[PDB]
Amino acid sequence: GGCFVGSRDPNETRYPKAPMPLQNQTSTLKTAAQNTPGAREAAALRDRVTPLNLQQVNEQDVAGNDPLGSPARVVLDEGEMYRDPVEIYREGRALFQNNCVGCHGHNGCGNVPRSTNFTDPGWQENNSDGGIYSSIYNGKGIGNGGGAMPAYYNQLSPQQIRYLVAYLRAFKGRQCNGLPTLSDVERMVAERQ
Amino acid sequence: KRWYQKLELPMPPERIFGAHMMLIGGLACLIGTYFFASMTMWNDGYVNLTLRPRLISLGIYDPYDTEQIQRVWLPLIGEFSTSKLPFFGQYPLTMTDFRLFGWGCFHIGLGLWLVYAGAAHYYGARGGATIGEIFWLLPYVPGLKGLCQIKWFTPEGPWYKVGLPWGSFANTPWPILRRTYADALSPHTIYIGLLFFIWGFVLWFVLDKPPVPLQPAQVMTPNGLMPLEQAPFPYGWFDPYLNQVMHPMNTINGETTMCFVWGVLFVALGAYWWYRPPRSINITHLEDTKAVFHVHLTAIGYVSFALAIVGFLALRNHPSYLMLNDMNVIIYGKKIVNPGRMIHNMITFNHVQVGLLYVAAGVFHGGQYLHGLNISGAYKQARSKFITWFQNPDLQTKIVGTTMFVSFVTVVFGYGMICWNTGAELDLNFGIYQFRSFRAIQMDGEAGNIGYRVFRPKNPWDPTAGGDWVKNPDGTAKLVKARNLQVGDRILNEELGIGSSPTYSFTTIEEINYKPEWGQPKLYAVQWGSWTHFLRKVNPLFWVDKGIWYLQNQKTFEATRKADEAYLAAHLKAVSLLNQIDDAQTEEAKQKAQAELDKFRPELEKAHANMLEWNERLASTPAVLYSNLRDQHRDGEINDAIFFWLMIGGWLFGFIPLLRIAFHNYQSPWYRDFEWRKQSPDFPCIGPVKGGTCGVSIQDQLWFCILFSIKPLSAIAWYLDGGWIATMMARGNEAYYLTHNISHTGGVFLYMWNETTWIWTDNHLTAMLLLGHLIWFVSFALWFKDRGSRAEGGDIQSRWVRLMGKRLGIKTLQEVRFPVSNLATAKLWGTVFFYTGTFVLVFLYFADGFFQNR
Amino acid sequence: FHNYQSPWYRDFEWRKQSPDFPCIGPVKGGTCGVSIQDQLWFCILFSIKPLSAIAWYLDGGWIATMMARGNEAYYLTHNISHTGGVFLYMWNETTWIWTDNHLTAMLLLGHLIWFVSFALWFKDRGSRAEGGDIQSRWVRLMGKRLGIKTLQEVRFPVSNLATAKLWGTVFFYTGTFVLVFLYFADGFFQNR
Amino acid sequence: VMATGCFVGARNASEPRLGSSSIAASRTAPAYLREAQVLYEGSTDGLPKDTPADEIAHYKAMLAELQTRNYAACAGCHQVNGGGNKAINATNFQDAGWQANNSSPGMVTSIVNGKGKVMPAYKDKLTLQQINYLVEYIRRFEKKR
Ligand code: 2GO
Ligand code: 2GO
Ligand code: CLA
Ligand code: CLA
Ligand SMILES: CC(C)CCCCCCCCCCCC(=O)OC[C@H](OC[C@H](C[N+](C)(C)C)C(=O)O)OC(=O)CCCCCCCCCCCC(C)C
Ligand SMILES: CNCCOP(=O)(O)O[C@H](COC(=O)CCCCCCCCCCCC(C)C)OC(=O)CCCCCCCCCCCC(C)C
Ligand SMILES: CNCCOP(=O)(O)O[C@H](COC(=O)CCCCCCCCCCCC(C)C)OC(=O)CCCCCCCCCCCC(C)C
Ligand code: HEC
Ligand code: HEC
Ligand code: SF4
Ligand SMILES: [Ca+2]
Ligand SMILES: [Ca+2]
Repeated sequence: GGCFVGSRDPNETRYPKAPMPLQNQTSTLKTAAQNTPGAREAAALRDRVTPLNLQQVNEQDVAGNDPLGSPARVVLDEGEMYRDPVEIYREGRALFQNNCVGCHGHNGCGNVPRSTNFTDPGWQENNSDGGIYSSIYNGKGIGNGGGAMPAYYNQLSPQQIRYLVAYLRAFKGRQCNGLPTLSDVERMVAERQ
Repeated sequence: KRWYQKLELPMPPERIFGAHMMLIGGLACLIGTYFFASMTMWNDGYVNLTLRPRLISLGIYDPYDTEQIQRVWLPLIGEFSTSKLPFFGQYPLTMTDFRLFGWGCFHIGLGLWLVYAGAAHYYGARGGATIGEIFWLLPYVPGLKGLCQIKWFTPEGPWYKVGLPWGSFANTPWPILRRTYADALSPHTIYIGLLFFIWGFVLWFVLDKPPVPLQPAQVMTPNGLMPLEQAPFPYGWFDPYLNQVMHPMNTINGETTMCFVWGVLFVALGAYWWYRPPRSINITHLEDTKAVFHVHLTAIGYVSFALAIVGFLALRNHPSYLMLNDMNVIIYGKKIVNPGRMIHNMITFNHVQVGLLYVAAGVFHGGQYLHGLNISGAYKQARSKFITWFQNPDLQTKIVGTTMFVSFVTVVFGYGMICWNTGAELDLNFGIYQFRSFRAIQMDGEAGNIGYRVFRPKNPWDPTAGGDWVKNPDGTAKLVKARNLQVGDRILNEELGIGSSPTYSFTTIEEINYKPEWGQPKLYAVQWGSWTHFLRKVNPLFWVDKGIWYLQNQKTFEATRKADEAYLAAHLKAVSLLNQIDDAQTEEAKQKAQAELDKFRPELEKAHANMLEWNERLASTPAVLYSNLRDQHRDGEINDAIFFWLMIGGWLFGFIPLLRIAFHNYQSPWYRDFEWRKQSPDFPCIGPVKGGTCGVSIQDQLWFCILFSIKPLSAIAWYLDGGWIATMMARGNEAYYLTHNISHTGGVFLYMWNETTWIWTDNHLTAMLLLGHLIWFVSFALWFKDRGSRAEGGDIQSRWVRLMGKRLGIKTLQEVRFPVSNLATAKLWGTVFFYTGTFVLVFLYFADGFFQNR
Repeated sequence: FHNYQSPWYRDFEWRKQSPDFPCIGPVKGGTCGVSIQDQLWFCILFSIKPLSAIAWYLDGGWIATMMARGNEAYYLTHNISHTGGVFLYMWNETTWIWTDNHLTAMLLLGHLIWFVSFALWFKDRGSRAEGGDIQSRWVRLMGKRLGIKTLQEVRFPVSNLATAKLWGTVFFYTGTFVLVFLYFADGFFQNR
Repeated sequence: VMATGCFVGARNASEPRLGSSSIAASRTAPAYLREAQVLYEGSTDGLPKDTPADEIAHYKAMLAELQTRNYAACAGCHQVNGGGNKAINATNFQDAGWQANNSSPGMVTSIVNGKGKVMPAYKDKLTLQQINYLVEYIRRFEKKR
């Protein structure tokens, strides 16, 4: 094992994103490409494909340490949350594929016993967006660190949980072959988020 | 048995020389291919990822390079028929692809040339060698026999076929040549000095990174020409992740100036040895290559260990790896979380592995030279102090026994503290003791106005105690506001919403208005329960780290302390005023109290803003030893203390068999008492006498060191990767870890499960998981006291199969005998299987990504 | 059949002299594990494998592959309910096991009993006897130096090969099967 | 010998009503669901006209005490029959997709902690044994499809 990996997909650019800010998003201290031959196509292409909030986040920025990150105080502004499907797709698929696939499957239909199944309409209709935030932040079930659905209040930021909330509504009524695509997110957002 | 014993030392100089030169050429060819696999048309994989931060720091890999090239050295460069630059003219190539291509081709050309020349020294040694013995599976091709019977590298030949015209180094009369390995120690280090100069000149003039203090005022960037101190990382010295100008010796221009510093030092130490070469009587036996092999191989192992430590600290927060986090790293279709730290962790753990393997092996090869001295009767005659200092058996038993004791005490302390705090985090009732968890409740701000029912004892200090629920004057259970909790109060677990501690009912307030030394800038009521938070201080490295750090940051530390003290006084007075309100009883007295908290609200606001901002500043000061994912101070943790005790105790556990190799290769105190003597270095036992005697030889002691060392090596892997090592069951999302601003991925066992959620997302990583687990447990078939059973049963199988062959007519089946591994070759392959099974699985822990909060 | 002579013994003229001897080797490459007592222990281990097939199957694992996910397209289209798939079952059930603190304590103790069986089952008893001997000498030196009479004749006991194989099988068995109790104790998650 | 029995402790249950074991009641489905329906509805009115005089007045005393701690009944957010209110986003317990995608253990903590914005926390209002009873009553609201 080594070297004979494939060719990289031309659509995944390596053209670099701006660095993650040193300052905390929750800071009270002071708050929260060129014309070179192909540099503009590469920047425009990075703007759709390369995720910006995938990395674990500063420790003072996690939702349990954020003053506005508790389920009671978070802002779920529907206009900001369902504003941009590129963005929901860019971010939520990277976060979901990393963190949530293990237990909920590669299709998002449930792996671990009793685990959620996000394609189910009955489950979709009976959950708020704020409800979905609560269960990510708290976990579900009794146990240390959440229950069988683990808690995320150390781990994820409020902004990271919100991309997750919007992405999860693209699962509605899909078949059990992998994850929601860019056009699933877009049909979800057109039918009012 | 002897198949891995073909080439054994001592060898003659020309044969060692020639094989090293040939291996060097071979490595240069492999690196050349790694340069080809770095080109931008390929996927990210582990091979090209482990070299990219270095090629960025060198200027050869340019992340902001987008243009495609069509003419650069000579008129034929877009794409063309039969590649134009074969197999590469299919894809768009950039300038970094061409830089990569060229350095690849350069490493393959040098490598092939070095392979040829090495062969000239190796085979011209023996007076030449024929083509069919060099290549050896070349006479099997037919109609090419004549071809393979020419002689190359002959002492006589015309210029393109010579080896060594004089036959040996010793016979050639060039009077510069040194004649003993001690005399050669001087030219070998002048030579290494020369290598350092080569590298410095290549960095200065080919790669264009001159040495400090001669760095340019200006450097070209993708956004134009900028001044060195504002140009971001690969171009200039501005670090764009940490927002600082880099120290000059933290750039590659620093590394080019050290090229000259180290090269001057090696040239001068080598010229000193030219004139006064080493001559001690304590050194003279080291001319035999069996003896030096020990010295050199164990030293090299120590060098690797030190590469790991030095490289890990120096590069943990350097912009070459953090730059990886900005590219869009995708491995087997995924997208990696913090690739920077993942590749950094891989390289340092690689080196730690190599460190162990070579210290252990070097000592084994040492024990082989000593055993041969004992066999041949010469041990007793040896003259060097480095042998005779250890010849006394009474001193050997005191050395081994006191390091066993020191190991015992440090490992009992560490493992016992792990067990204690996992008991505490799990709330386990033992009948004789109830373990209790850490829980916190915020006492200040808005949280401090949530009420609870409190069972409050009358007088803790006297037995025949009693308590009562806190009531109102009419007799109803009154709700106590978290701001008003006291030490000794009990709040029901169910009302705090806690399951998971079913054997007791209450949480107890043990400290009130607690502010973490290092953590969240909040005030808590706390249950400490059994949770030993003081154990972080039972670490010498806590105190050194925090002392240096305090001395460097002492003014903002002092202003932070004073801002905390002012906020506590202001919160305390707010709680008085809020309480007067709540206990008014007269709509007038209520209204007037409310008036005075209203006019004190501003300036509680101000004391809280002041405290928050000073705490934010203090937590942005630069790290000394213990750091953040940024490069900021963190206080030492229980994790860091346990790691500290575990390194002492666990490396002694691993290295005690090396001491036994060193002292008892021939006789140990058990042996000497029976009058026994170990006849070879690798026998498996001598049978069932005296209870059983398996595992006394030095080859077996070698295998034990390696298995035992698996344990400090896994503690290192878990620590590098973000696991909590101080308990077994710790979860990241819990109150202790969030109040103290700690990020971790696990808890010994809990890490295994939690990281595997990430492993499961990758199909290639899970196939590796399945296989590496198959390899390990098969090692048990080879290590158990079971080989007689296996041979007896393989005889039954042989017999059956030959029966079938007679009955069936199958001549090739009619004499079949299954081979069953004998005892030594079983212990060897069982150890090989046990080791490769475990460390293919540990690779997976690094390769799922790095998930500690930043 | 082979309590006294197997065909490998009978080619050599050997004759097993008792039912529980550890070996007679290093001859002929080595002979550890031919007695009847040892064949009993190898039965107990080998049988762990069909028994764990039975446990996974009772408790709802999928045994026909190693990584079946609960609701993969195949299982959903063919109305099959399972809890995991060989390895995946292991991690799937343990997330349920982690939510109980009594069962996680049992999990920790179970793991420790087992790997200690390896100390007792590896070809290593001579190493352990010769190190124990260094340990005894040392402790007696400390007794004599510090004037502590209870410690100037310490001799650490080190199991011989037969008793090491007995207690190694005991520790291996009990480790595994406390841990299996947990796969049942966690719940039956098959939803039918 | 070992488990001489097994020392697991006494079971936690709800309030005692004289002459009728509360511990026993907490494992007998028809008793526990009668108390769950009272909590759920906030009244004793929908209880079987066969209910005894002592039972009907013990429930009232339970409610009266809970009314002084500002307890809000489940019905009428969720209705007397389930499947709440789309307006308020109040969960529909009659729905099979909602029922399949919840475990009973998991459901517990969502009542204890509350759930996002509106569904209130009940950890300071009710005992964990009274939440267990309610999880059991909500199970019986399920309809097919
Ligand atoms: C957790 C999810 C998954 C499941 C399905 C799983 C199951 C199982 C089973 C089973 C039937 O359920 C088995 C039998 C099993 C077996 C193995 N696994 Zn396994 N396994 C999984 C996953 C993994 C992974 C990723 C890994 C193993 C690794 C390994 C290895 C273990 C190799 C070994 O013997 O390792 C000893 C080292 C250990 C246990 C790590 C200790 C870490 C700790 C931080 C050390 C520090 C503290 C200690 C208390 C010691 C202090 C004193 C001292 C320093 C002297 C083998 C193949 C392996 C490993 O730990 O290797 C060191 C590894 O990396 N495994 N494993
Ligand atoms: C997230 C999972 C979690 C972690 C913390 C964990 C880790 C690890 C490690 C590690 C360092 O990572 C180790 C080293 C380890 C060790 C063990 N664990 Zn372990 N382990 C976990 C959990 C558990 C649990 C609950 C259990 C074990 C069980 C066991 C046992 C297993 C002992 C053993 O030898 O078991 C042999 C049987 C096996 C491996 C089961 C095979 C099942 C399969 C369905 C049978 C049929 C299919 C095959 C292809 C059959 C062959 C055909 C024929 C001959 C029948 C030991 C102590 C144990 C067990 O498997 O016993 C059969 C057990 O019950 N473990 N285990
Ligand atoms: C992978 C697991 C594995 C396998 C397949 C075996 C196989 C066997 N063992 Mg070994 N053994 C194992 C692990 C295993 N063992 C472990 C963990 C220990 C320590 C407790 C032992 C200790 C041991 C003892 C003391 C003895 C054996 C014996 C046997 C043989 C039994 C006679 C027979 O009944 O044929 C039936 C054969 C089978 C049921 C096996 C079919 C084969 C397999 C599953 C295919 C193997 C796949 C392989 C891993 C993949 C690599 C191949 C690669 C090219 C793809 C059998 C060949 C006895 C023997 O007779 O020795 C010769 C014996 O006395 N075993
Ligand atoms: C828990 C695992 C464990 C522990 C604690 C030990 C302990 C030891 N082994 Mg054994 N061993 C083990 C597992 C273990 N081994 C395994 C899995 C194997 C298979 C490879 C072996 C194979 C083996 C060989 C071949 C040899 C030893 C030897 C040693 C001793 C080394 C001398 C010394 O370093 O003093 C230092 C002492 C320590 C470092 C350990 C302190 C006590 C520990 C930490 C905790 C006690 C834990 C125990 C589980 C507690 C239960 C207590 C009860 C009240 C609950 C030491 C007594 C050597 C020896 O000299 O023989 C006597 C030896 O030759 N080990
Ligand atoms: C490393 C790999 C890349 C493969 C290597 C090349 C070969 C690949 C393909 C498999 C080759 C199998 C050959 C097996 C064979 O014929 O073995 C015979 C052999 O020796 C006996 C004689 C030589 N006397 C003994 C006379 C000197 C001979 O044949 O040459 O053996 C052994 O003794 C080793 C055991 C080989 C395994 C064969 C067992 C086959 C299983 C059959 C069981 C059931 C019966 C009824 C069919
Ligand atoms: C998730 N991130 C965790 C690390 O965060 P961060 O960045 O805050 O902090 C440094 C620790 O990281 C290391 O730096 C580990 C590198 C491992 C490779 C290096 C691991 C090798 C360790 C020791 C090697 C021993 C060998 C040579 C015998 O945290 C340190 O203080 C470690 C200092 C190590 C010194 C301990 C001294 C003990 C003495 C040992 C005696 C042994 C003998 C007598 C036989
Ligand atoms: C002449 N010499 C050789 C021939 O005779 P030979 O080998 O049979 O002598 C043995 C050997 O030595 C051991 O075998 C080592 C034990 C010490 C390791 C010490 C390490 C043990 C710790 C292991 C724990 C790990 C588990 C929990 C995972 O004969 C035995 O020990 C037979 C085993 C019987 C032991 C019975 C244990 C019951 C005691 C429980 C109550 C005691 C206290 C609670 C008061
Ligand atoms: C350890 C396994 C595991 C991981 C990791 C995990 N989950 Fe789950 N999840 C579950 C289980 C089990 C349930 C069912 C809980 C219940 O009802 O018992 C669940 C349920 C949920 C629910 C429904 C909650 C509700 O109340 O209805 C949401 C939303 C959820 N998960 C989202 C996520 C997201 C997002 C991630 C990654 C951040 C994630 N999960 C990670 C196991 C897990
Ligand atoms: C004021 C309204 C209100 C009252 C009173 C109320 N609920 Fe809810 N409940 C809601 C709303 C709104 C939601 C939707 C939650 C969300 O956002 O997802 C909900 C959600 C739920 C859910 C589904 C939770 C889940 O995880 O999926 C359960 C179960 C539930 N409530 C039970 C109760 C019980 C039992 C009570 C009374 C003891 C109760 N509720 C009282 C409004 C209420
Ligand atoms: S079982 Fe093997 S190692 Fe042990 S005494 Fe017998 S031949 Fe020697
Ligand atoms: Ca990791
Ligand atoms: Ca189960």
